[PDB]
Amino acid sequence: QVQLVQSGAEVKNPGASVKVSCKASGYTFTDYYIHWVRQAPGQGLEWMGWFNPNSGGTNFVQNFQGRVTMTRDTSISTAYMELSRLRSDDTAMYYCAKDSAKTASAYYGLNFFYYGMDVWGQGTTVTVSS
Amino acid sequence: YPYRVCSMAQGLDLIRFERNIVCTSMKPINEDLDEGIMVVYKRNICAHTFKVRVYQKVLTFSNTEYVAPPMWEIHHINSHSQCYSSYSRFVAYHRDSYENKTMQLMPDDYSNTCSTRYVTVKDQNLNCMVTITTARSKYPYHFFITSTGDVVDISPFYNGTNRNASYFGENADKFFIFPNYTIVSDFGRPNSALETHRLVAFLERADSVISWDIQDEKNVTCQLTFWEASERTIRSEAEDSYHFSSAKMTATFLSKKQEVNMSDSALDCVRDEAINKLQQIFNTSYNQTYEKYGNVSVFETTGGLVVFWQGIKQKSLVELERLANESVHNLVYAQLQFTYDTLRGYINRALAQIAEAWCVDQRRTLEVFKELSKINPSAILSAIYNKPIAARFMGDVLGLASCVTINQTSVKVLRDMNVKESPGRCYSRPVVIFNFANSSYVQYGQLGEDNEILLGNHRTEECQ
Amino acid sequence: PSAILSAIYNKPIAARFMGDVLGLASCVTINQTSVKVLRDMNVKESPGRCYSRPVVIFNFANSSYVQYGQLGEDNEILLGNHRTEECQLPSLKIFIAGNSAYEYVDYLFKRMIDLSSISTVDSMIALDCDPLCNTDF
Amino acid sequence: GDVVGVNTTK
Amino acid sequence: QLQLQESGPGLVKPSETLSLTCTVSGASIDRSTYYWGWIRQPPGKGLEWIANIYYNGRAVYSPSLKSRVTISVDTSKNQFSLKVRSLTAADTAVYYCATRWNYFFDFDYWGRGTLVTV
Amino acid sequence: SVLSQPPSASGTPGQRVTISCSGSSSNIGKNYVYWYQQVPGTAPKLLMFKNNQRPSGVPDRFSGSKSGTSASLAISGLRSEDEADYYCSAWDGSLSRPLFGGGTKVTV
Amino acid sequence: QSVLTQPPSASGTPGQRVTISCSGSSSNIETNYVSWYQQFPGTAPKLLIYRNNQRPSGVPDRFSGSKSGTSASLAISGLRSEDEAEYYCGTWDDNSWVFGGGTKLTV
Ligand SMILES: *[C@@H]1O[C@H](CO)[C@@H](O[C@@H]2O[C@H](CO)[C@@H](O[C@@H]3O[C@H](CO)[C@@H](O)[C@H](O)[C@@H]3O)[C@H](O)[C@H]2NC(C)=O)[C@H](O)[C@H]1NC(C)=O
Ligand SMILES: *[C@@H]1O[C@H](CO)[C@@H](O[C@@H]2O[C@H](CO)[C@@H](O)[C@H](O)[C@H]2NC(C)=O)[C@H](O)[C@H]1NC(C)=O
Ligand SMILES: *[C@@H]1O[C@H](CO)[C@@H](O[C@@H]2O[C@H](CO)[C@@H](O)[C@H](O)[C@H]2NC(C)=O)[C@H](O)[C@H]1NC(C)=O
Ligand SMILES: *[C@@H]1O[C@H](CO)[C@@H](O)[C@H](O)[C@H]1NC(C)=O
Ligand SMILES: *[C@@H]1O[C@H](CO)[C@@H](O)[C@H](O)[C@H]1NC(C)=O
Ligand SMILES: *[C@@H]1O[C@H](CO)[C@@H](O)[C@H](O)[C@H]1NC(C)=O
Ligand SMILES: *[C@@H]1O[C@H](CO)[C@@H](O)[C@H](O)[C@H]1NC(C)=O
Ligand SMILES: *[C@@H]1O[C@H](CO)[C@@H](O)[C@H](O)[C@H]1NC(C)=O
Repeated sequence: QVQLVQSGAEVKNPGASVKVSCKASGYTFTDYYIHWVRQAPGQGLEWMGWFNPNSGGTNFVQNFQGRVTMTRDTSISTAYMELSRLRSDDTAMYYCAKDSAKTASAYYGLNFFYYGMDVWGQGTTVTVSS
Repeated sequence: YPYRVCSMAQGLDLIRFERNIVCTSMKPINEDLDEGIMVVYKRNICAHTFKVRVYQKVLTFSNTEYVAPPMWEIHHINSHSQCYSSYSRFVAYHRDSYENKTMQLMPDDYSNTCSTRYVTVKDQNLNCMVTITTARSKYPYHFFITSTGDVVDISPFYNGTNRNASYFGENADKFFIFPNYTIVSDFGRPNSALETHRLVAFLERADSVISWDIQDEKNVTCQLTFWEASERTIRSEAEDSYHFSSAKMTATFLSKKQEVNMSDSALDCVRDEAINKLQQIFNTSYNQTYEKYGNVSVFETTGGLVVFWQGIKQKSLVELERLANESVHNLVYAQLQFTYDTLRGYINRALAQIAEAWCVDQRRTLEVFKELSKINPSAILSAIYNKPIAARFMGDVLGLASCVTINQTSVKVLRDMNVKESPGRCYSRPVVIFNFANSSYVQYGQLGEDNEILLGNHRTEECQ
Repeated sequence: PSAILSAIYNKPIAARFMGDVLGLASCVTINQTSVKVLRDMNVKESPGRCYSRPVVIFNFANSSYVQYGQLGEDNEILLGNHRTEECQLPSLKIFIAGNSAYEYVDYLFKRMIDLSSISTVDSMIALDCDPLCNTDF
Repeated sequence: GDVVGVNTTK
Repeated sequence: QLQLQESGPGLVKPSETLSLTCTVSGASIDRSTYYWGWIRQPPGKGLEWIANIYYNGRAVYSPSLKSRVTISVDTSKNQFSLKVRSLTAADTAVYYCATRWNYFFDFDYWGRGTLVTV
Repeated sequence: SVLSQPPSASGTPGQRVTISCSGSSSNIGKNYVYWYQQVPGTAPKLLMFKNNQRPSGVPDRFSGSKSGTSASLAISGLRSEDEADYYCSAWDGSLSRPLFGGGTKVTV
Repeated sequence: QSVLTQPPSASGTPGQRVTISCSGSSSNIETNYVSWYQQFPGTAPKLLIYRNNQRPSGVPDRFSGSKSGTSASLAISGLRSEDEAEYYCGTWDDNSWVFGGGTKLTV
């Protein structure tokens, strides 16, 4: 089945960087856009941004635009999101999700559009404390 | 419509009718439609055409054996525009000769705008001949067919270092690529301006040597052909669809709301052109009264078209009036703008419905064209494409034909349309005597329509 | 009449010409895997006459008696008097059934033809490709 | 001799 | 995509014959493939070309190894084989199957080295 | 722009409960509304895609509806596993962004 | 066979220009085209220069081939840590192929 696996719990210090991994299975990793979503403990979902595994394209909210580095490995079919400049409010659960939007058509590469995050990752708990 | 003889391209240029007109009526009467400029490109189906050279020697004993000149003789032809007076396999010469002298190539005046030909002995025995002619290759460019009908299983873009991204299927021992090869501009000139070509490829056929200049695919081939630009385009947005309509067009386009990456390599040969076309339409039509809304968005239509879109929004009525020339006055202008926008949206919705009204009529006329193309395919295809097109009926397909212009003054129409060879049968159209260009053998054909000359089995009927 | 009525009503309709009227016809689906197209379109029973469209062997559903009809358009199988014409050699016809096209050269089956090798007429866009030029031959 | 047809839906 | 994989034995006695076979994938050994050759490389030393064979069986051997090396081709199975005879400890080497694929190139496509220990 | 939905909902087994989601002229006004479940301590799960279509493995209890710039999810039969957080999401074209709702906690 | 003479090792600092020679003979390296292969330890050789002074697509401009009479040369400009490899000069002698001794390079 289509499945996404995410790294385990991580504890850091304010000012560090966390590289969360997202491994794809059961589907072609580079054929669908990846969403990165966050939820604070006891708070609703917050959409961090989107990543294109086929071209490396990435867009994030202004709160994460300058602090998120996106890398990929198609051989491992694994994406990596590195969040730098950690703060006390960055402790949260991070999810990687698969969109129904494809990264390319039969002839041309396609731009991002939202068609629903049908498949979700297991989540990763990132704790930040002094 | 000059007097011409149109012959079918060996069964190669096939075309057929298909029910490819699909009508989908938009349901919502939503009236906040976008306005903008649109340019539409179509996928390029036409074959890439490139010039090739065909080197041959001719042995006559009328059997007319054709043979491949030796590669050193090919180099002589390409460098000096000269050919040696002998061929060896044991040895043969021009009639009653033994000289093995060099010979200067001269134009064959019997040759046309295709297969321009050069010979050493103008005898229209042994002769040496060089034909320069077209060749076509369709995507994927893994083989090409020359106008003389020879098929070569080599990519026209295989440059000797990219067989992973190209194809080579001919005999390896008979293929030779030459960097910086020097060829003369005109073989028929005693002294011509030599020209260097980056990579020239040669292939030794059985009866020929075929040469072509290898070029860069991405630099010479473009998979998108510009169809048409619409200046007044309206667009209605659904939950997962953009629907484009134009008042001057009878066709509406439908696409998903996801856009195409404009920085994609497949758009490299049309990006700047399309962008400048959009910019030109703005400058000449909307620079003063409108403003650009958003950037250029590229969409892929459900039918396969590629759309470059520039949204435009008209300036406020205050600005329009100032170009043509307090809170309560701001409210008055806000009410004027609201009224104007409401009625303009009503107009745009009406225009979109009018544009959608054409689809059923176009589909039914397509079926009419398909039915009529069995009787006169040339006339129907000429009406569709708005250009003189000759076609032949081939069952469920049509074959495109190419027309050779004849003398135009040798056309003599016979006075007696009765078939003398068979009493009771009469010709449907009058018989014509005509002559081909630079030729004298009188030919007998039948008069067609639009000055066309028909050949083959004459159309006959009962003498009613 | 069938093509015209299908265009008018926007649905597959079979009709027959009956002078000043048309008769609507009803279609029976056949096996769909028993359709064998004959290779020789020349009328062996009468030299000089050739079939207009290729002859088909087919079988009705739940049935085994082989039937001989003629291939029509839109996968239709024709029955009755076969359409014939004069064998105007040279000949080169291409007949489409299913996702496949059959070349007949001189009223004899030559080869299969990929449908992708045949362009479709586009009336909305109407962009044409130039054919191979001729050289007074 | 014969050659074999191919299915279609509509 | 000229995949090229060797199928040689890892351990061989210092006697009789070493048989190596190279299989082609993604293409075929046909009239448009130039030559298909074998190269040895003793561990820690330089390369050494052994022999070439064409699609029609026309083969050329190195002057030193011509007597002790046979080469054959099987276009039906898209393979070609080296047989090395009268083996010695000095025949211990990595063996690479290689070929000429592009026109300008000489040895552009290499296989995966089969270490043979004699 | 934001998506507004009630913070919590309540009911009893066999009852019907409805979650509402409000948008704007953009987002819900012109786009589909995707409904995600989330059981506490687990990852979110897509309940409803497009307006009212539903994936495999989702019970028929959950019926989605769209009207203007508003959406609703009706849970009928409200079983003991239906207590969870429910989020509505929509594509905002003005922001060019997926927008989530505030989340409605069905407690049953 | 007539093995082409080639230095057994060469070295340079990062950013330095390194030269690798290949002597050969008039009948082998002066007439036929010279190719250069770059092989990293434990991996099959990779074509680096195919003709006398022509680079395959994707071989950096840092590498240049040349010929002078019989002596062929490779030069690596702006040497990098990932240039530590064995470079082999190879060409035909008489309907037969011969490689060089292989210059192992150390940065
Ligand atoms: C007529 O005269 C010409 C020269 O005046 C003769 O041409 C020569 O033909 C020989 C072969 O018969 C060519 O040798 C070839 O050389 C190439 C390399 O250039 C090599 O690849 C071939 O295998 C072959 O050895 C020779 O080059 C050529 N002379 C030139 C090009 O100047 C021709 O043979 C004479 N023919 C008769 C019937 O007397
Ligand atoms: C559209 O395609 C272009 C390339 O054609 C993508 O540009 C890449 O963007 C990533 C992320 O910034 C860079 O790391 C790459 O170097 C870029 N490639 C090139 C060739 O410039 C662009 O991101 C694509 N857009 C989307 C939305 O996927
Ligand atoms: C032969 O053709 C190939 C393409 O098939 C050329 O490779 C391209 O070269 C240009 C210029 O260096 C690069 O920008 C492209 O990225 C290359 N593409 C590929 C797919 O290799 C090659 O340069 C050509 N060779 C010669 C000698 O002209
Ligand atoms: C062809 O000419 C160009 C320009 O002089 C040159 O760079 C190139 O090296 C030449 N070809 C070969 C194979 O050397
Ligand atoms: C239109 O005008 C703009 C500047 O306003 C210019 O950049 C663009 O090139 C022009 N387009 C033309 C002249 O086609
Ligand atoms: C249009 O392009 C500009 C850069 O030229 C960019 O800043 C802007 O955000 C783009 N438009 C939209 C709607 O994002
Ligand atoms: C065309 O016909 C005219 C009139 O007969 C004749 O004078 C002329 O030479 C012809 N041109 C050719 C055959 O090229
Ligand atoms: C249809 O034809 C196939 C293939 O000949 C045959 O196996 C099958 O039984 C037929 N079905 C009928 C006659 O109902």
